[PDB]
Amino acid sequence: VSPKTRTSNLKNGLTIASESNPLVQTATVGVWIDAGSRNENAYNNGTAHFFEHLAFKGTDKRSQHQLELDIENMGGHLNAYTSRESTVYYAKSFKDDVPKSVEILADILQHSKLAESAIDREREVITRELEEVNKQYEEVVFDHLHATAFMNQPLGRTILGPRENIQTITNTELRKFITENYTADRMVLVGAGAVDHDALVELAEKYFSHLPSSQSPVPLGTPIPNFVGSEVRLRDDTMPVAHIAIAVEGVSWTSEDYYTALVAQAIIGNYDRAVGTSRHQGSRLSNIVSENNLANSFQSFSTSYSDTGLWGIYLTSENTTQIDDLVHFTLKEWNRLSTSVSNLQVERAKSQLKAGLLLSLDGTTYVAEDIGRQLTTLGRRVTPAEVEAKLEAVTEHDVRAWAQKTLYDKDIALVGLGPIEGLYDYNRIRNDMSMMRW
Amino acid sequence: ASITSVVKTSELILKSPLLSKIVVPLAKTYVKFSGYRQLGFKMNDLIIEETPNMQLALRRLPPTESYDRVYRLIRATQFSLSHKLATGNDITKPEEDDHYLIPYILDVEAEAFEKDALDNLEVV
Amino acid sequence: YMGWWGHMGSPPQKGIAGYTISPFAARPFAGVVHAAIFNTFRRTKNQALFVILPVSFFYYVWTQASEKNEWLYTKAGRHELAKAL
Amino acid sequence: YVKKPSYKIVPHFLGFNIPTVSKWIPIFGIWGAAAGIGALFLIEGVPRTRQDILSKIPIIGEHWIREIPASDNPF
Amino acid sequence: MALRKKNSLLNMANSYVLDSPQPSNLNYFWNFGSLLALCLVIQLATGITLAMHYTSHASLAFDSVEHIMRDVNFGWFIRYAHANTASFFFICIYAHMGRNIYYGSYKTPRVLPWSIGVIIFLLLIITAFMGYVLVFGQMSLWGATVICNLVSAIPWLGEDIVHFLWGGFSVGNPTLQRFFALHYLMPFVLAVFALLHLIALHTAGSSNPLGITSNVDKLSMHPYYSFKDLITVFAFLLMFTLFVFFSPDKLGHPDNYIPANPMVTPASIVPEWYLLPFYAILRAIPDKLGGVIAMVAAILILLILPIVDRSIIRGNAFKPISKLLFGFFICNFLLLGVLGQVHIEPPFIVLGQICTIFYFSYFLILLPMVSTIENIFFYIGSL
Amino acid sequence: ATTFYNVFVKRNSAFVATILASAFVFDMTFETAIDNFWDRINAGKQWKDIRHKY
Ligand code: HEM
Ligand code: HEM
Ligand SMILES: CCCCCCCCCCCCO[C@@H]1O[C@H](CO)[C@@H](O[C@H]2O[C@H](CO)[C@@H](O)[C@H](O)[C@H]2O)[C@H](O)[C@H]1O
Repeated sequence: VSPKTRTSNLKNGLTIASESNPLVQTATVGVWIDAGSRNENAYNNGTAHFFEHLAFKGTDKRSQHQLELDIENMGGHLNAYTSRESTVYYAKSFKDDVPKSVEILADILQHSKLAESAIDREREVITRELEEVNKQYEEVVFDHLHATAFMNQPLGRTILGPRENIQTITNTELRKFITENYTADRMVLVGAGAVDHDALVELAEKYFSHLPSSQSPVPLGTPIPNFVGSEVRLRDDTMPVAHIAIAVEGVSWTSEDYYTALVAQAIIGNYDRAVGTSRHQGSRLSNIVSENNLANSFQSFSTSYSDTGLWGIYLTSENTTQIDDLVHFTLKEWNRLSTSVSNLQVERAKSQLKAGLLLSLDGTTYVAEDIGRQLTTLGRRVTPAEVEAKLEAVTEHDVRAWAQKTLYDKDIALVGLGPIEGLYDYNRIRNDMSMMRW
Repeated sequence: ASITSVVKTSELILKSPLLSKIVVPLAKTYVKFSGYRQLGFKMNDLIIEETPNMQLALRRLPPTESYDRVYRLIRATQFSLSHKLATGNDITKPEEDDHYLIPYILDVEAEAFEKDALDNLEVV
Repeated sequence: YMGWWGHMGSPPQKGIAGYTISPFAARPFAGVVHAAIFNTFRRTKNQALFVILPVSFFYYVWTQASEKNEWLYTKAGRHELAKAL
Repeated sequence: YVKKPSYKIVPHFLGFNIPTVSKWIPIFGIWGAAAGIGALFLIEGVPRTRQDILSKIPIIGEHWIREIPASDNPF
Repeated sequence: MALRKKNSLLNMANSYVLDSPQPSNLNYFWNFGSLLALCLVIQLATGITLAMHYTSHASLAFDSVEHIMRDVNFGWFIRYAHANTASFFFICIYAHMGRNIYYGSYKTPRVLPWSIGVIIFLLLIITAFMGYVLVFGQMSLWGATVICNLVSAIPWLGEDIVHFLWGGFSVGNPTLQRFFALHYLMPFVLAVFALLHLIALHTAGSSNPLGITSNVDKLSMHPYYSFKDLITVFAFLLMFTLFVFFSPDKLGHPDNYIPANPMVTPASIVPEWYLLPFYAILRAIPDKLGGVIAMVAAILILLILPIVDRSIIRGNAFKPISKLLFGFFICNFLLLGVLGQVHIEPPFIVLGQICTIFYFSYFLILLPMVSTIENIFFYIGSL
Repeated sequence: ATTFYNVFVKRNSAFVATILASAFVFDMTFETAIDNFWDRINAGKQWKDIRHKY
């Protein structure tokens, strides 16, 4: 039984949420913000990611160099990431170095210099990042997958933004973004590990009390996405491994089908030829793929956003002549979520998930990420008891019903990268989304 | 039928004293009249191998056993086309008729049958 | 299950040396007399029971059936025929 | 504390089990209807089909009760 | 690369008749395949020639066959060749199926060529039955009558279907003309299936009499089996010659030299000799519909050999008990043939039923039992 | 309209059943409708129109 997640508010509306673990000696405090790339328009797309690079380039008090030294002297580190709907800034430290870290975080968020000289310096750093993500194939595939699934919509935009915006982002636009978006009612100060809740609330009253509140305070995790069945092929015959993602419109965080979608995802599961145990996994697709060497790996995913999601699978394969088989068999396994799944598969996947949702939470950073994510998407931390009850409520009938409404005969977004000559055209892929025998 | 089935049934017979007393002598004469030994085959050389399970078992044979099996098949094929029988050292003596393959196929099948069972398990 | 020349799907072979001679170097009918007599006798002797048993049984059955049938349609077989119908 | 995972093996044959097959029972039903409708449709022209099946259907059945007037039938 | 391998069309020929890798120990029973191809070619050549002289109209059919016999140059030979080769076709097809049953050619991985083969066998029967009707002698007509009336057994629609086959109320001109057209066509359908079962076989390659793999020791189809096939071709042609030239009517029924007469029913209506075992199976069942189902089942039951043979060993060369059972099965099949042509009289009535029971019990009881037992005897026997 | 899709289109067994039943209905009604149309455009010309005299 995990210790209770304590939650308090400030006057401005900043949420403070903490989960203490007196077994560890390190703590992760940070700020989860319900804001990300999605909050930009097309002209300032890239701002959020730009800011993340400039948050560390010095404040009104500490210069870039002083900042470096201050964190080095703490002992731990700081880390940040911006996604489409969420921005996170956290600091991992020692138990008694938490007051220093909260102070540094408060400083870099509220009182950042954003000096023209530093904007101009980062403008090249970020321009060079455009030509080096090119190597991270998984991210290339998923960025194109969002681009196509949510064609010309806010979720479809990249995080880095187009080259053109990087050259034209001013300190004015940066200032305006963090003034409009980084408001107290959209932020959660999270602490996990060796933190006292009451100590953390005091530190929040000391550092984050003069945060702006938004004009119209909506609750945390408040949102129109119109998925486009589509494909991007980025054929590259010189690449040895093909990477393919296939996705349908998935479920939002607050969907009633959120757990049903997770169970369905677990029925297909993951596979990796590099892991020893994978050849023995229960998943039907895992068996087909391992016996036939159709793939190096596959990873089912169910990504959620505030108002939509993608649910699908990401496949990697060197077997370039049998990609057709790999995709064929994959989509026919999805068909079986609609036609065939029984309590056997559903109960197996529920068992796997009942543990899986808890096993992910290892160290303090994972716990902090869990508290932060849940608070900024649902407005509360869901207790393991509630999670266990919601999973238990998923029946075979629910999985079939969900698949028949979500997957069966539905448009897909499909991205192929690499030697994908063998991947058939959109129609033949989409034709595998139903079974004529059923 | 599966080698597993054949082996299990045979073990049921060899257990029962009565059954073995009447079956063992019959089976020995059967094998003598079968006459595969007259072409220099071992019993296991005759087992149908065009199944995925048996292909796997054959791949698992130690190199030496494998090379000798190939020789016995080639030699037997040559006796067959010549309409001759083995003579002398080419005839399989009863002591040389070892079940070299049975352990490998039993292991292959054991895993394939476990796989079938486990594909049908129901969380209680 | 079968490949083609060069990848036929044999398990690896090693250690067998095969020898043969030209068809022009060999007498095609060498030892034909011995084979035609001794080899054919051997092969025939070893298979004779599997042919004799079923042939003899079914010929006996047919012989009994045909003889009874013939006899039933004589004068002598009038009564037995009347009962059989 | 749990010592052993708790499961049984359901009876199966050629990789089919009763939970799976029972999900497909309705589908065989519909395909059987499709085959029935299709078969009957193909032999709707057969005079026996009209006489014995189609003319007995209520309301609709009069569609298949058609007589050639005796004056216009050479045979 | 050599032309025969480079060029797509030549390479298909090459793959089947020249470089095709064969087991090096095929015995003479592997020669029936090619003899059946030779029969098929002779039937096509003679049949197409007969078609140039035959008239399908019932008022002229029988006479057109007499015209072929008497007036057309070598007509006698072409007609007798066609009629006798029909018999040889069945001898070779039974031999070929016999080879396949004895040597377990129906087992995995050759279930598909076996199963297509069972269809070829049905098509051969239909082809040969229709061809027989085309003479329009007494046996032609009465055979057609009896055999087409079996369809009357189909419940509810049977009668209607028979009149549809006949194109009328009895076997007559419409039937004869449609049988001509179909008899011409069916051999082409048969050739397609023959080719399909070969293509299906080519994945596994031929079985061999030991029932072990031949992957270890292959021989090119040519020249070795080319020249071996010539021996049986000349043996076949010698047997062909003795029938066609010296006893052309030995295998025929005299009643077929009397013109069809729908009034007079011939003394005994028997089918051609090669259909006689199925005819005996039909007579064994007293029920009309039962008899038809049994007759059809006697052919379609071949399709279950892959299932009911439980042996871990392919074929009978090494299985003494299976060999004895096979011997009895074959002799029973010949007894059925003989009972097909006797009169329906005691004691052949009861005998026919017992032979029919033995025929089916081979597939359903004995082969499954015997094959299970021999599995055990090989294992215990070699411990 | 979801409901219509779900019932008659989603399962192919159902969709093929629906297509064949519709083909049956079409076949019967089209036959009757053409019969009537053909009789109207060829009025007083056909045997059925003059038969009554005899
Ligand atoms: C027109 C009739 C047919 C022709 C021309 C034909 C021809 C052939 C040929 C040329 C082969 C390869 C060589 C051989 O094994 O003899 C073959 C193999 C085979 N045929 Fe046929 N066939 C015919 C009918 C049938 C029938 C009726 C069956 C089965 C009921 C059958 C089953 C097979 C099988 C199973 C093989 C593989 C046997 C093996 O090589 O082990 N065929 N056929
Ligand atoms: C598998 C191939 C064939 C078989 C088994 C076969 C069998 C027969 C049989 C059994 C008859 C009765 C023969 C008689 O007693 O006179 C016959 C007659 C006939 N067949 Fe075929 N036939 C075959 C192919 C063909 C083909 C391809 C033609 C092309 C038209 C053809 C044309 C004829 C004709 C015209 C007759 C009637 C003349 C006659 O009886 O000789 N046949 N056939
Ligand atoms: C029997 C009469 C002669 C005509 C040939 C019979 C017609 C049927 C041929 C068409 C069927 C397809 O036949 C198929 O073709 C290809 C190439 O030709 C063969 O392919 C085989 O040979 C070629 C080279 O010889 C290789 O590239 C290949 O690895 C091997 O599998 C198949 O094993 C055969 O199944």
